[PDB]
This record gives sequence, structure tokens and C-alpha cells, in this order.
Amino acid sequence: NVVGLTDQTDLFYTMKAALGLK
Amino acid sequence: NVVGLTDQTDLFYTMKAALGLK
Amino acid sequence: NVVGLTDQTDLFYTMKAALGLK
Amino acid sequence: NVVGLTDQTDLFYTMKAALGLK
Amino acid sequence: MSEQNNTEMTFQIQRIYTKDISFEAPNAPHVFQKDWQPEVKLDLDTASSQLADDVYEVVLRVTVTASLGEETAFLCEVQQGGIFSIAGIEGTQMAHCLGAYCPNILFPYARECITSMVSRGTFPQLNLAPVNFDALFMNYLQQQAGEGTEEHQDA
Amino acid sequence: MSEQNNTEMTFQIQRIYTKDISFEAPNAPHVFQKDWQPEVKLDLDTASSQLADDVYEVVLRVTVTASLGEETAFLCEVQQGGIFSIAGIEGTQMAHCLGAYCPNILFPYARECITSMVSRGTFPQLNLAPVNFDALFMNYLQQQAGEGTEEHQDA
Amino acid sequence: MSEQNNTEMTFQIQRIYTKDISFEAPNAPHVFQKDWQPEVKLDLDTASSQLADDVYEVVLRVTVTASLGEETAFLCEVQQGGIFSIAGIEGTQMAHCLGAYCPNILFPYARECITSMVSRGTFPQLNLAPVNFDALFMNYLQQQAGEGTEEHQDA
Amino acid sequence: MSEQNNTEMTFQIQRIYTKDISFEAPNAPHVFQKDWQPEVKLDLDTASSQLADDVYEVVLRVTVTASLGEETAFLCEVQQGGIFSIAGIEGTQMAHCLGAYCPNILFPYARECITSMVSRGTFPQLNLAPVNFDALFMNYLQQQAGEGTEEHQDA
Repeated sequence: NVVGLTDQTDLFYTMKAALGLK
Repeated sequence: NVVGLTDQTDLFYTMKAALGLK
Repeated sequence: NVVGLTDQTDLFYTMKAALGLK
Repeated sequence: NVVGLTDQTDLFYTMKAALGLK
Repeated sequence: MSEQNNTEMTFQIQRIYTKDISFEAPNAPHVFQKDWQPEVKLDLDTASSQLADDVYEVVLRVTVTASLGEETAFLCEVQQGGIFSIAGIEGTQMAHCLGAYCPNILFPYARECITSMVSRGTFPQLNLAPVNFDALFMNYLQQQAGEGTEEHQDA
Repeated sequence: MSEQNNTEMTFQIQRIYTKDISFEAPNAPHVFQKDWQPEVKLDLDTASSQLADDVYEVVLRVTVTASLGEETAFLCEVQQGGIFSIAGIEGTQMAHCLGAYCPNILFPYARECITSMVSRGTFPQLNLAPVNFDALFMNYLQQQAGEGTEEHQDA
Repeated sequence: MSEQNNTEMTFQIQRIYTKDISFEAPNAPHVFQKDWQPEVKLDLDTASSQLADDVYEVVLRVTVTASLGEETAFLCEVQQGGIFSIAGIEGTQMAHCLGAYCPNILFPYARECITSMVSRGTFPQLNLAPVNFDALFMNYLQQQAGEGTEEHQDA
Repeated sequence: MSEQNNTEMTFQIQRIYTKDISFEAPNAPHVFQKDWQPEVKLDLDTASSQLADDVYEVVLRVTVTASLGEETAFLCEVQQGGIFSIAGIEGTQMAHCLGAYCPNILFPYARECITSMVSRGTFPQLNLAPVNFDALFMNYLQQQAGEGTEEHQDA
């Protein structure tokens, strides 16, 4: 009401790595 | 051997629970 | 009327299995 | 340099209520 | 398989694990604003699976729901599967094992998978009542049939 | 107007919960850079308490100890309690209530509460195997007989 | 335009809770033949809603795809929702609130919920790394690499 | 010794984990008779440990002592330790990061570990509000004054 987003379905999360499955 | 059956939508019983959820 | 608990001090089950670890 | 700490057991706040006890 | 005599009765649990889990609380913030009056209706469904020769799997789908008429508070459904290494028995005797006893083994696990699920969703704890599938099966079997064969001798 | 079949057992779950939770990895960063070879020493315990007349409190204390030789990785413990209103059965059956039937209810909850703590301390998946405390209690106290399963099915 | 000043702002967490849990193990009975950590593939969606005035309810969606070799192991999806009563922020500040900060609060709970369902499916350990939504949000508003072109010249 | 990494500001979160957890429900079923949100007192205690060169851990101790009526309800404390690779910042700027920002990264996970044990002990949920330790640290530093006779005289 005071505010309102586009409701970002598509995010921006980037990482040069993985979980580290050992 | 101990096999040769199939699936079935419910056995023969639902059960109607009712806790003190107030 | 039925149950009168005192205490319990015996674990007959000494455990003979692991948690999948080696 | 890298480090340079000066920690104390008292920090920020205490709060003997929080949340909103109904 | 090379079977040249008769494999005798055996019950071993190979594995127990949830093959499917589902939780739907779309009206989770709605019921926060509503009065807490849920209709906790249980729905028992059972599935069967042949993994190998004499390796048989039973999946107890415990579908829990709570809906006040038009609005659903939560839905907590768990297909608690269990692989069982069993042999020696078959037919109606086995229909008791896989159709009553084996889902009754899976039932504490499915109970908890739902009980934890509702508590994670910020719904009051739901401990499902102990359902004796075996007793219920006796009613389907031949209307009670026998039951109460508990000889009862201590060590 | 007659005492018809005493053996029905009035069992109702009142409330299941953790009396106590613990996880101890004092050497956690140092033990993470260590060789993985844990001596999985499980310490199981079951203790019961009378709260009121026939109001039965059961607790299941499951402790996991992972020692990589001399070096302990972690010490986790959960005491999964459970209040249960109970009547109908007594003697060796009262002993089997705390002996198996109630710890069996509490067992999957005890398991998940540990595995949570293990994952929090960022160690691998530790899951306790299905222990049928009933079958194991029968050798201890009360050799209990099974279900009165008859041979019959018509469809 | 946004004619609002003074970096005060305010919200209080009204409720944190899971709205959805999902765990589908389609290959499960057969895929366990491969004892290995199944290859992790992450997905993240973020939603919000309006319950009442200044009361916004953000939903964090995490989806984890995993496979042993070239066949599926498990699929675990959780949606950690949360009610937050926000005021003072607007423009870029409100986009930072419901688009980054509000999910970032919900993230530890979504993590423990995924790991729970993976544990229930008897699959290897899953711990997702802390994603700083707020930091990567700041970079989203430019969609470019950071400018720090300098000449240290160390030779 | 990989000391003082000078190639833009470095801050790589290597790991989040619990080094210690303790939940006690001392009077658990007796105190549930008072089914109410217990009077809570939270405590914060900071710690930190150099693991290697530029590798610095922060251990956040988050405590919750709660009580219903004249007796204790629930006890909780979690030492949420976190490994952080820090460089490019030094002295007071690094102390601002390590004694405010890094505990603020540990704080969602600290809260979550507590919240889960409160719901496992079946006490009403504990969603602690998120505090900006960064700004509060600045206002904490500028406090060295002995003026202002705090009397308080009721009549």
C-alpha cells in the first residue's frame, strides 16, 4: 500500500563455486 | 516369492482426528 | 487406578548397528 | 594491518521482555 | 532365482524413507488472522512396489488436512516408503504383513514427518492417534476373525 | 450390564516434545580438518515418571558419540519425552509400555532432533536404523504373542 | 516522486513459518545403489503479499535438484514464508526490504527444512551456503562489474 | 603465512555451524499447565578466535531464559560459530566488522537454532526481531560519561 514491488520471480544470485560435495 | 500385488486408493479407513486446537 | 511408576534403570539392548558411518 | 580487537562481556543491549508478551 | 527347496519366513527392514513429501499452507497467513478452529481429517492411502524377487516395498501415504469449510489451514501429506526384505510367506498371511503390519512400522515415522512439518509451518503440534491397521485388517479379513491371541508369558 | 473384554487398552497421546537437547563440538574447526573415521557409540536410555494417577511420562534419551580414535568429533543428545494417558493393561504390559510401545512413538522424533543438531554442526547424515524395541523386549520381559491372524479373503 | 528522507525505518517480525515443503525421490529405491553426494543444482524465487496495511508477507522459495550420475537422486523444495510489518522505506529502500532483506531472514529456516526432508529420504548431507541477497541486490541495480581501476605496479 | 590479502576488500564466509547447543525444559509438562507465551530474557555474548592467517572465526553466544508464573519455562543457548576470511580492512574498521557485522551474519542462524528447539519443546514460537548491530556498535563506542543523578523516588 505505502510500497509495492514488481515481485521478482527472477533473482540475481551468482556464485563462482558449489556446495563442496565431499 | 512374496510379490504380485498392486496399489489401491485407500485401504478401508480415514480416521477423523480432533485435538484441543483452540 | 492402573499405573504406579517408580523408576527404570535397565537397557537390555546394548546396540549392534552403526549410523551408516565408517 | 589485519586485526585490532577490544571485546567486552557487555555489548549493545540486555532486554528483559522482548517479543510482545500478550 | 535358483530356488530348490523353500525359503522360510523372514521379516527384515531393508530401508525406511519418505519417497514423497508435500505441505500446502496457502492460507497460512489467513488463518493467523482467522480464529484457530481447524477440522483435522486424516486420509489413509497405501501403495505397493516390487523392487526385486522376494524384495518388496510398501509405501504408506498419510494425508493429513485441516480445513474450516471453505478455507484450508494446512495440508501435510507424506508417502512414507519402506523397503522390506521378506520371504517364506504369501497370500492372505502376507496381505496382513504388507497391508497392515508394514505400514504400521512406517506410521510412527510418517506421524513425525507431519508433526515436525506443522510445527515448522507454525501450526500447533499434531500427534496422530495409534492406528492398529492389523486389528482393522481383521475386520476386513473375516469380521474380527480371531485376534487377542496374546498368550502372555513373562521371562 | 457385563464386564465385556478388559483388554482394549485406553492409550491416548497427550503431548510429545523434547525435555532436553544438546550438541557439543568444543574443538569443531580443529576436528573438521581431521581424518573421517568415527567410532559411532550410541548410548540409548528410556526412563519413565508418574505425573498424576495413570498419567504416564516416557522419555527416550538417545546419545550419539563420534570418536575418531582419541579425538571426539561431537557429542549430541536428545531426551525425547512424551506424556500419555493410559489404562486397561498392567504388570509386565505396564513394563512393556515404557519398554517399547512408547519409546517407539518417540523414536522418529528423537532421531530427527539429533540429525538436525548434527547438520547444524555441519557433520554428515547420521540416521538411527529401525529398532523394534517390542521384539527385543519379548526376550527380556513378557514373550508377547502376535495378532490373531486367520486365513480368509473373498472378493 | 519519492519525497521522503531521514534513514529511520521500522519493521517487526510478526511471524516466521514454512508455507510449503516438497521432497520427491522418483528413482529413490534404485538410486541408493550409488553411494555418493548427488550433484546439487540450486533454484531461488522470492514473492511477497499484502495481508493488511503495512503488513507484507514475503515468501522465500528454495528448490534443490540432485542426481547420482545422470539419473535423478532427489528433488527437495521448501518455501519459508514470513509476515513483516514494514514502514519508512520506499523506492530503492523498499525493493531492498522485501526483495533481499526479508528473504535473508527466512534463509536459515528454509535450509534446515530442506536438510530435514533429505534426511527423511535417507540421502547424503545437504548444507546450503549463506547467500547475501542484500549485497548482490546492490549489484543488480547496476548490472555491471565493480569499478576500482588502479595502478599499484608491484615489480 | 597468507597474511594481509591486498587485492580489494576480502570477506569470504567459509562456514556456519553450531559449536554448542543447550535446550532444557526443566519443568516441561508441569509448566505446560500454563499454556502461555513465557516471559523471556535474551542475552548476547560475543567471542572470536584466530584459526589461521586472515582466517578469523566469530562465536556468537545467544541465550534465552524463559519463565511461566513462579517457575522456569524453557532454557536455550547456542554458540553459533562462523569462519570468515577477512582482509583489506584493519584496526577499528575490522573490529567494527568482526564485533557487529559478522555476529549479525551469525544472528539469523542463532535465532533459527533456538526457534526450532522452542517448537521441538512445544513452547510458543520464538521469532526474535533483527537488530542492526553495526549502527548500535557506533553508539556503544561513544558512551563514556558519569553525569545524570538517576534517583527514582516512588511515593
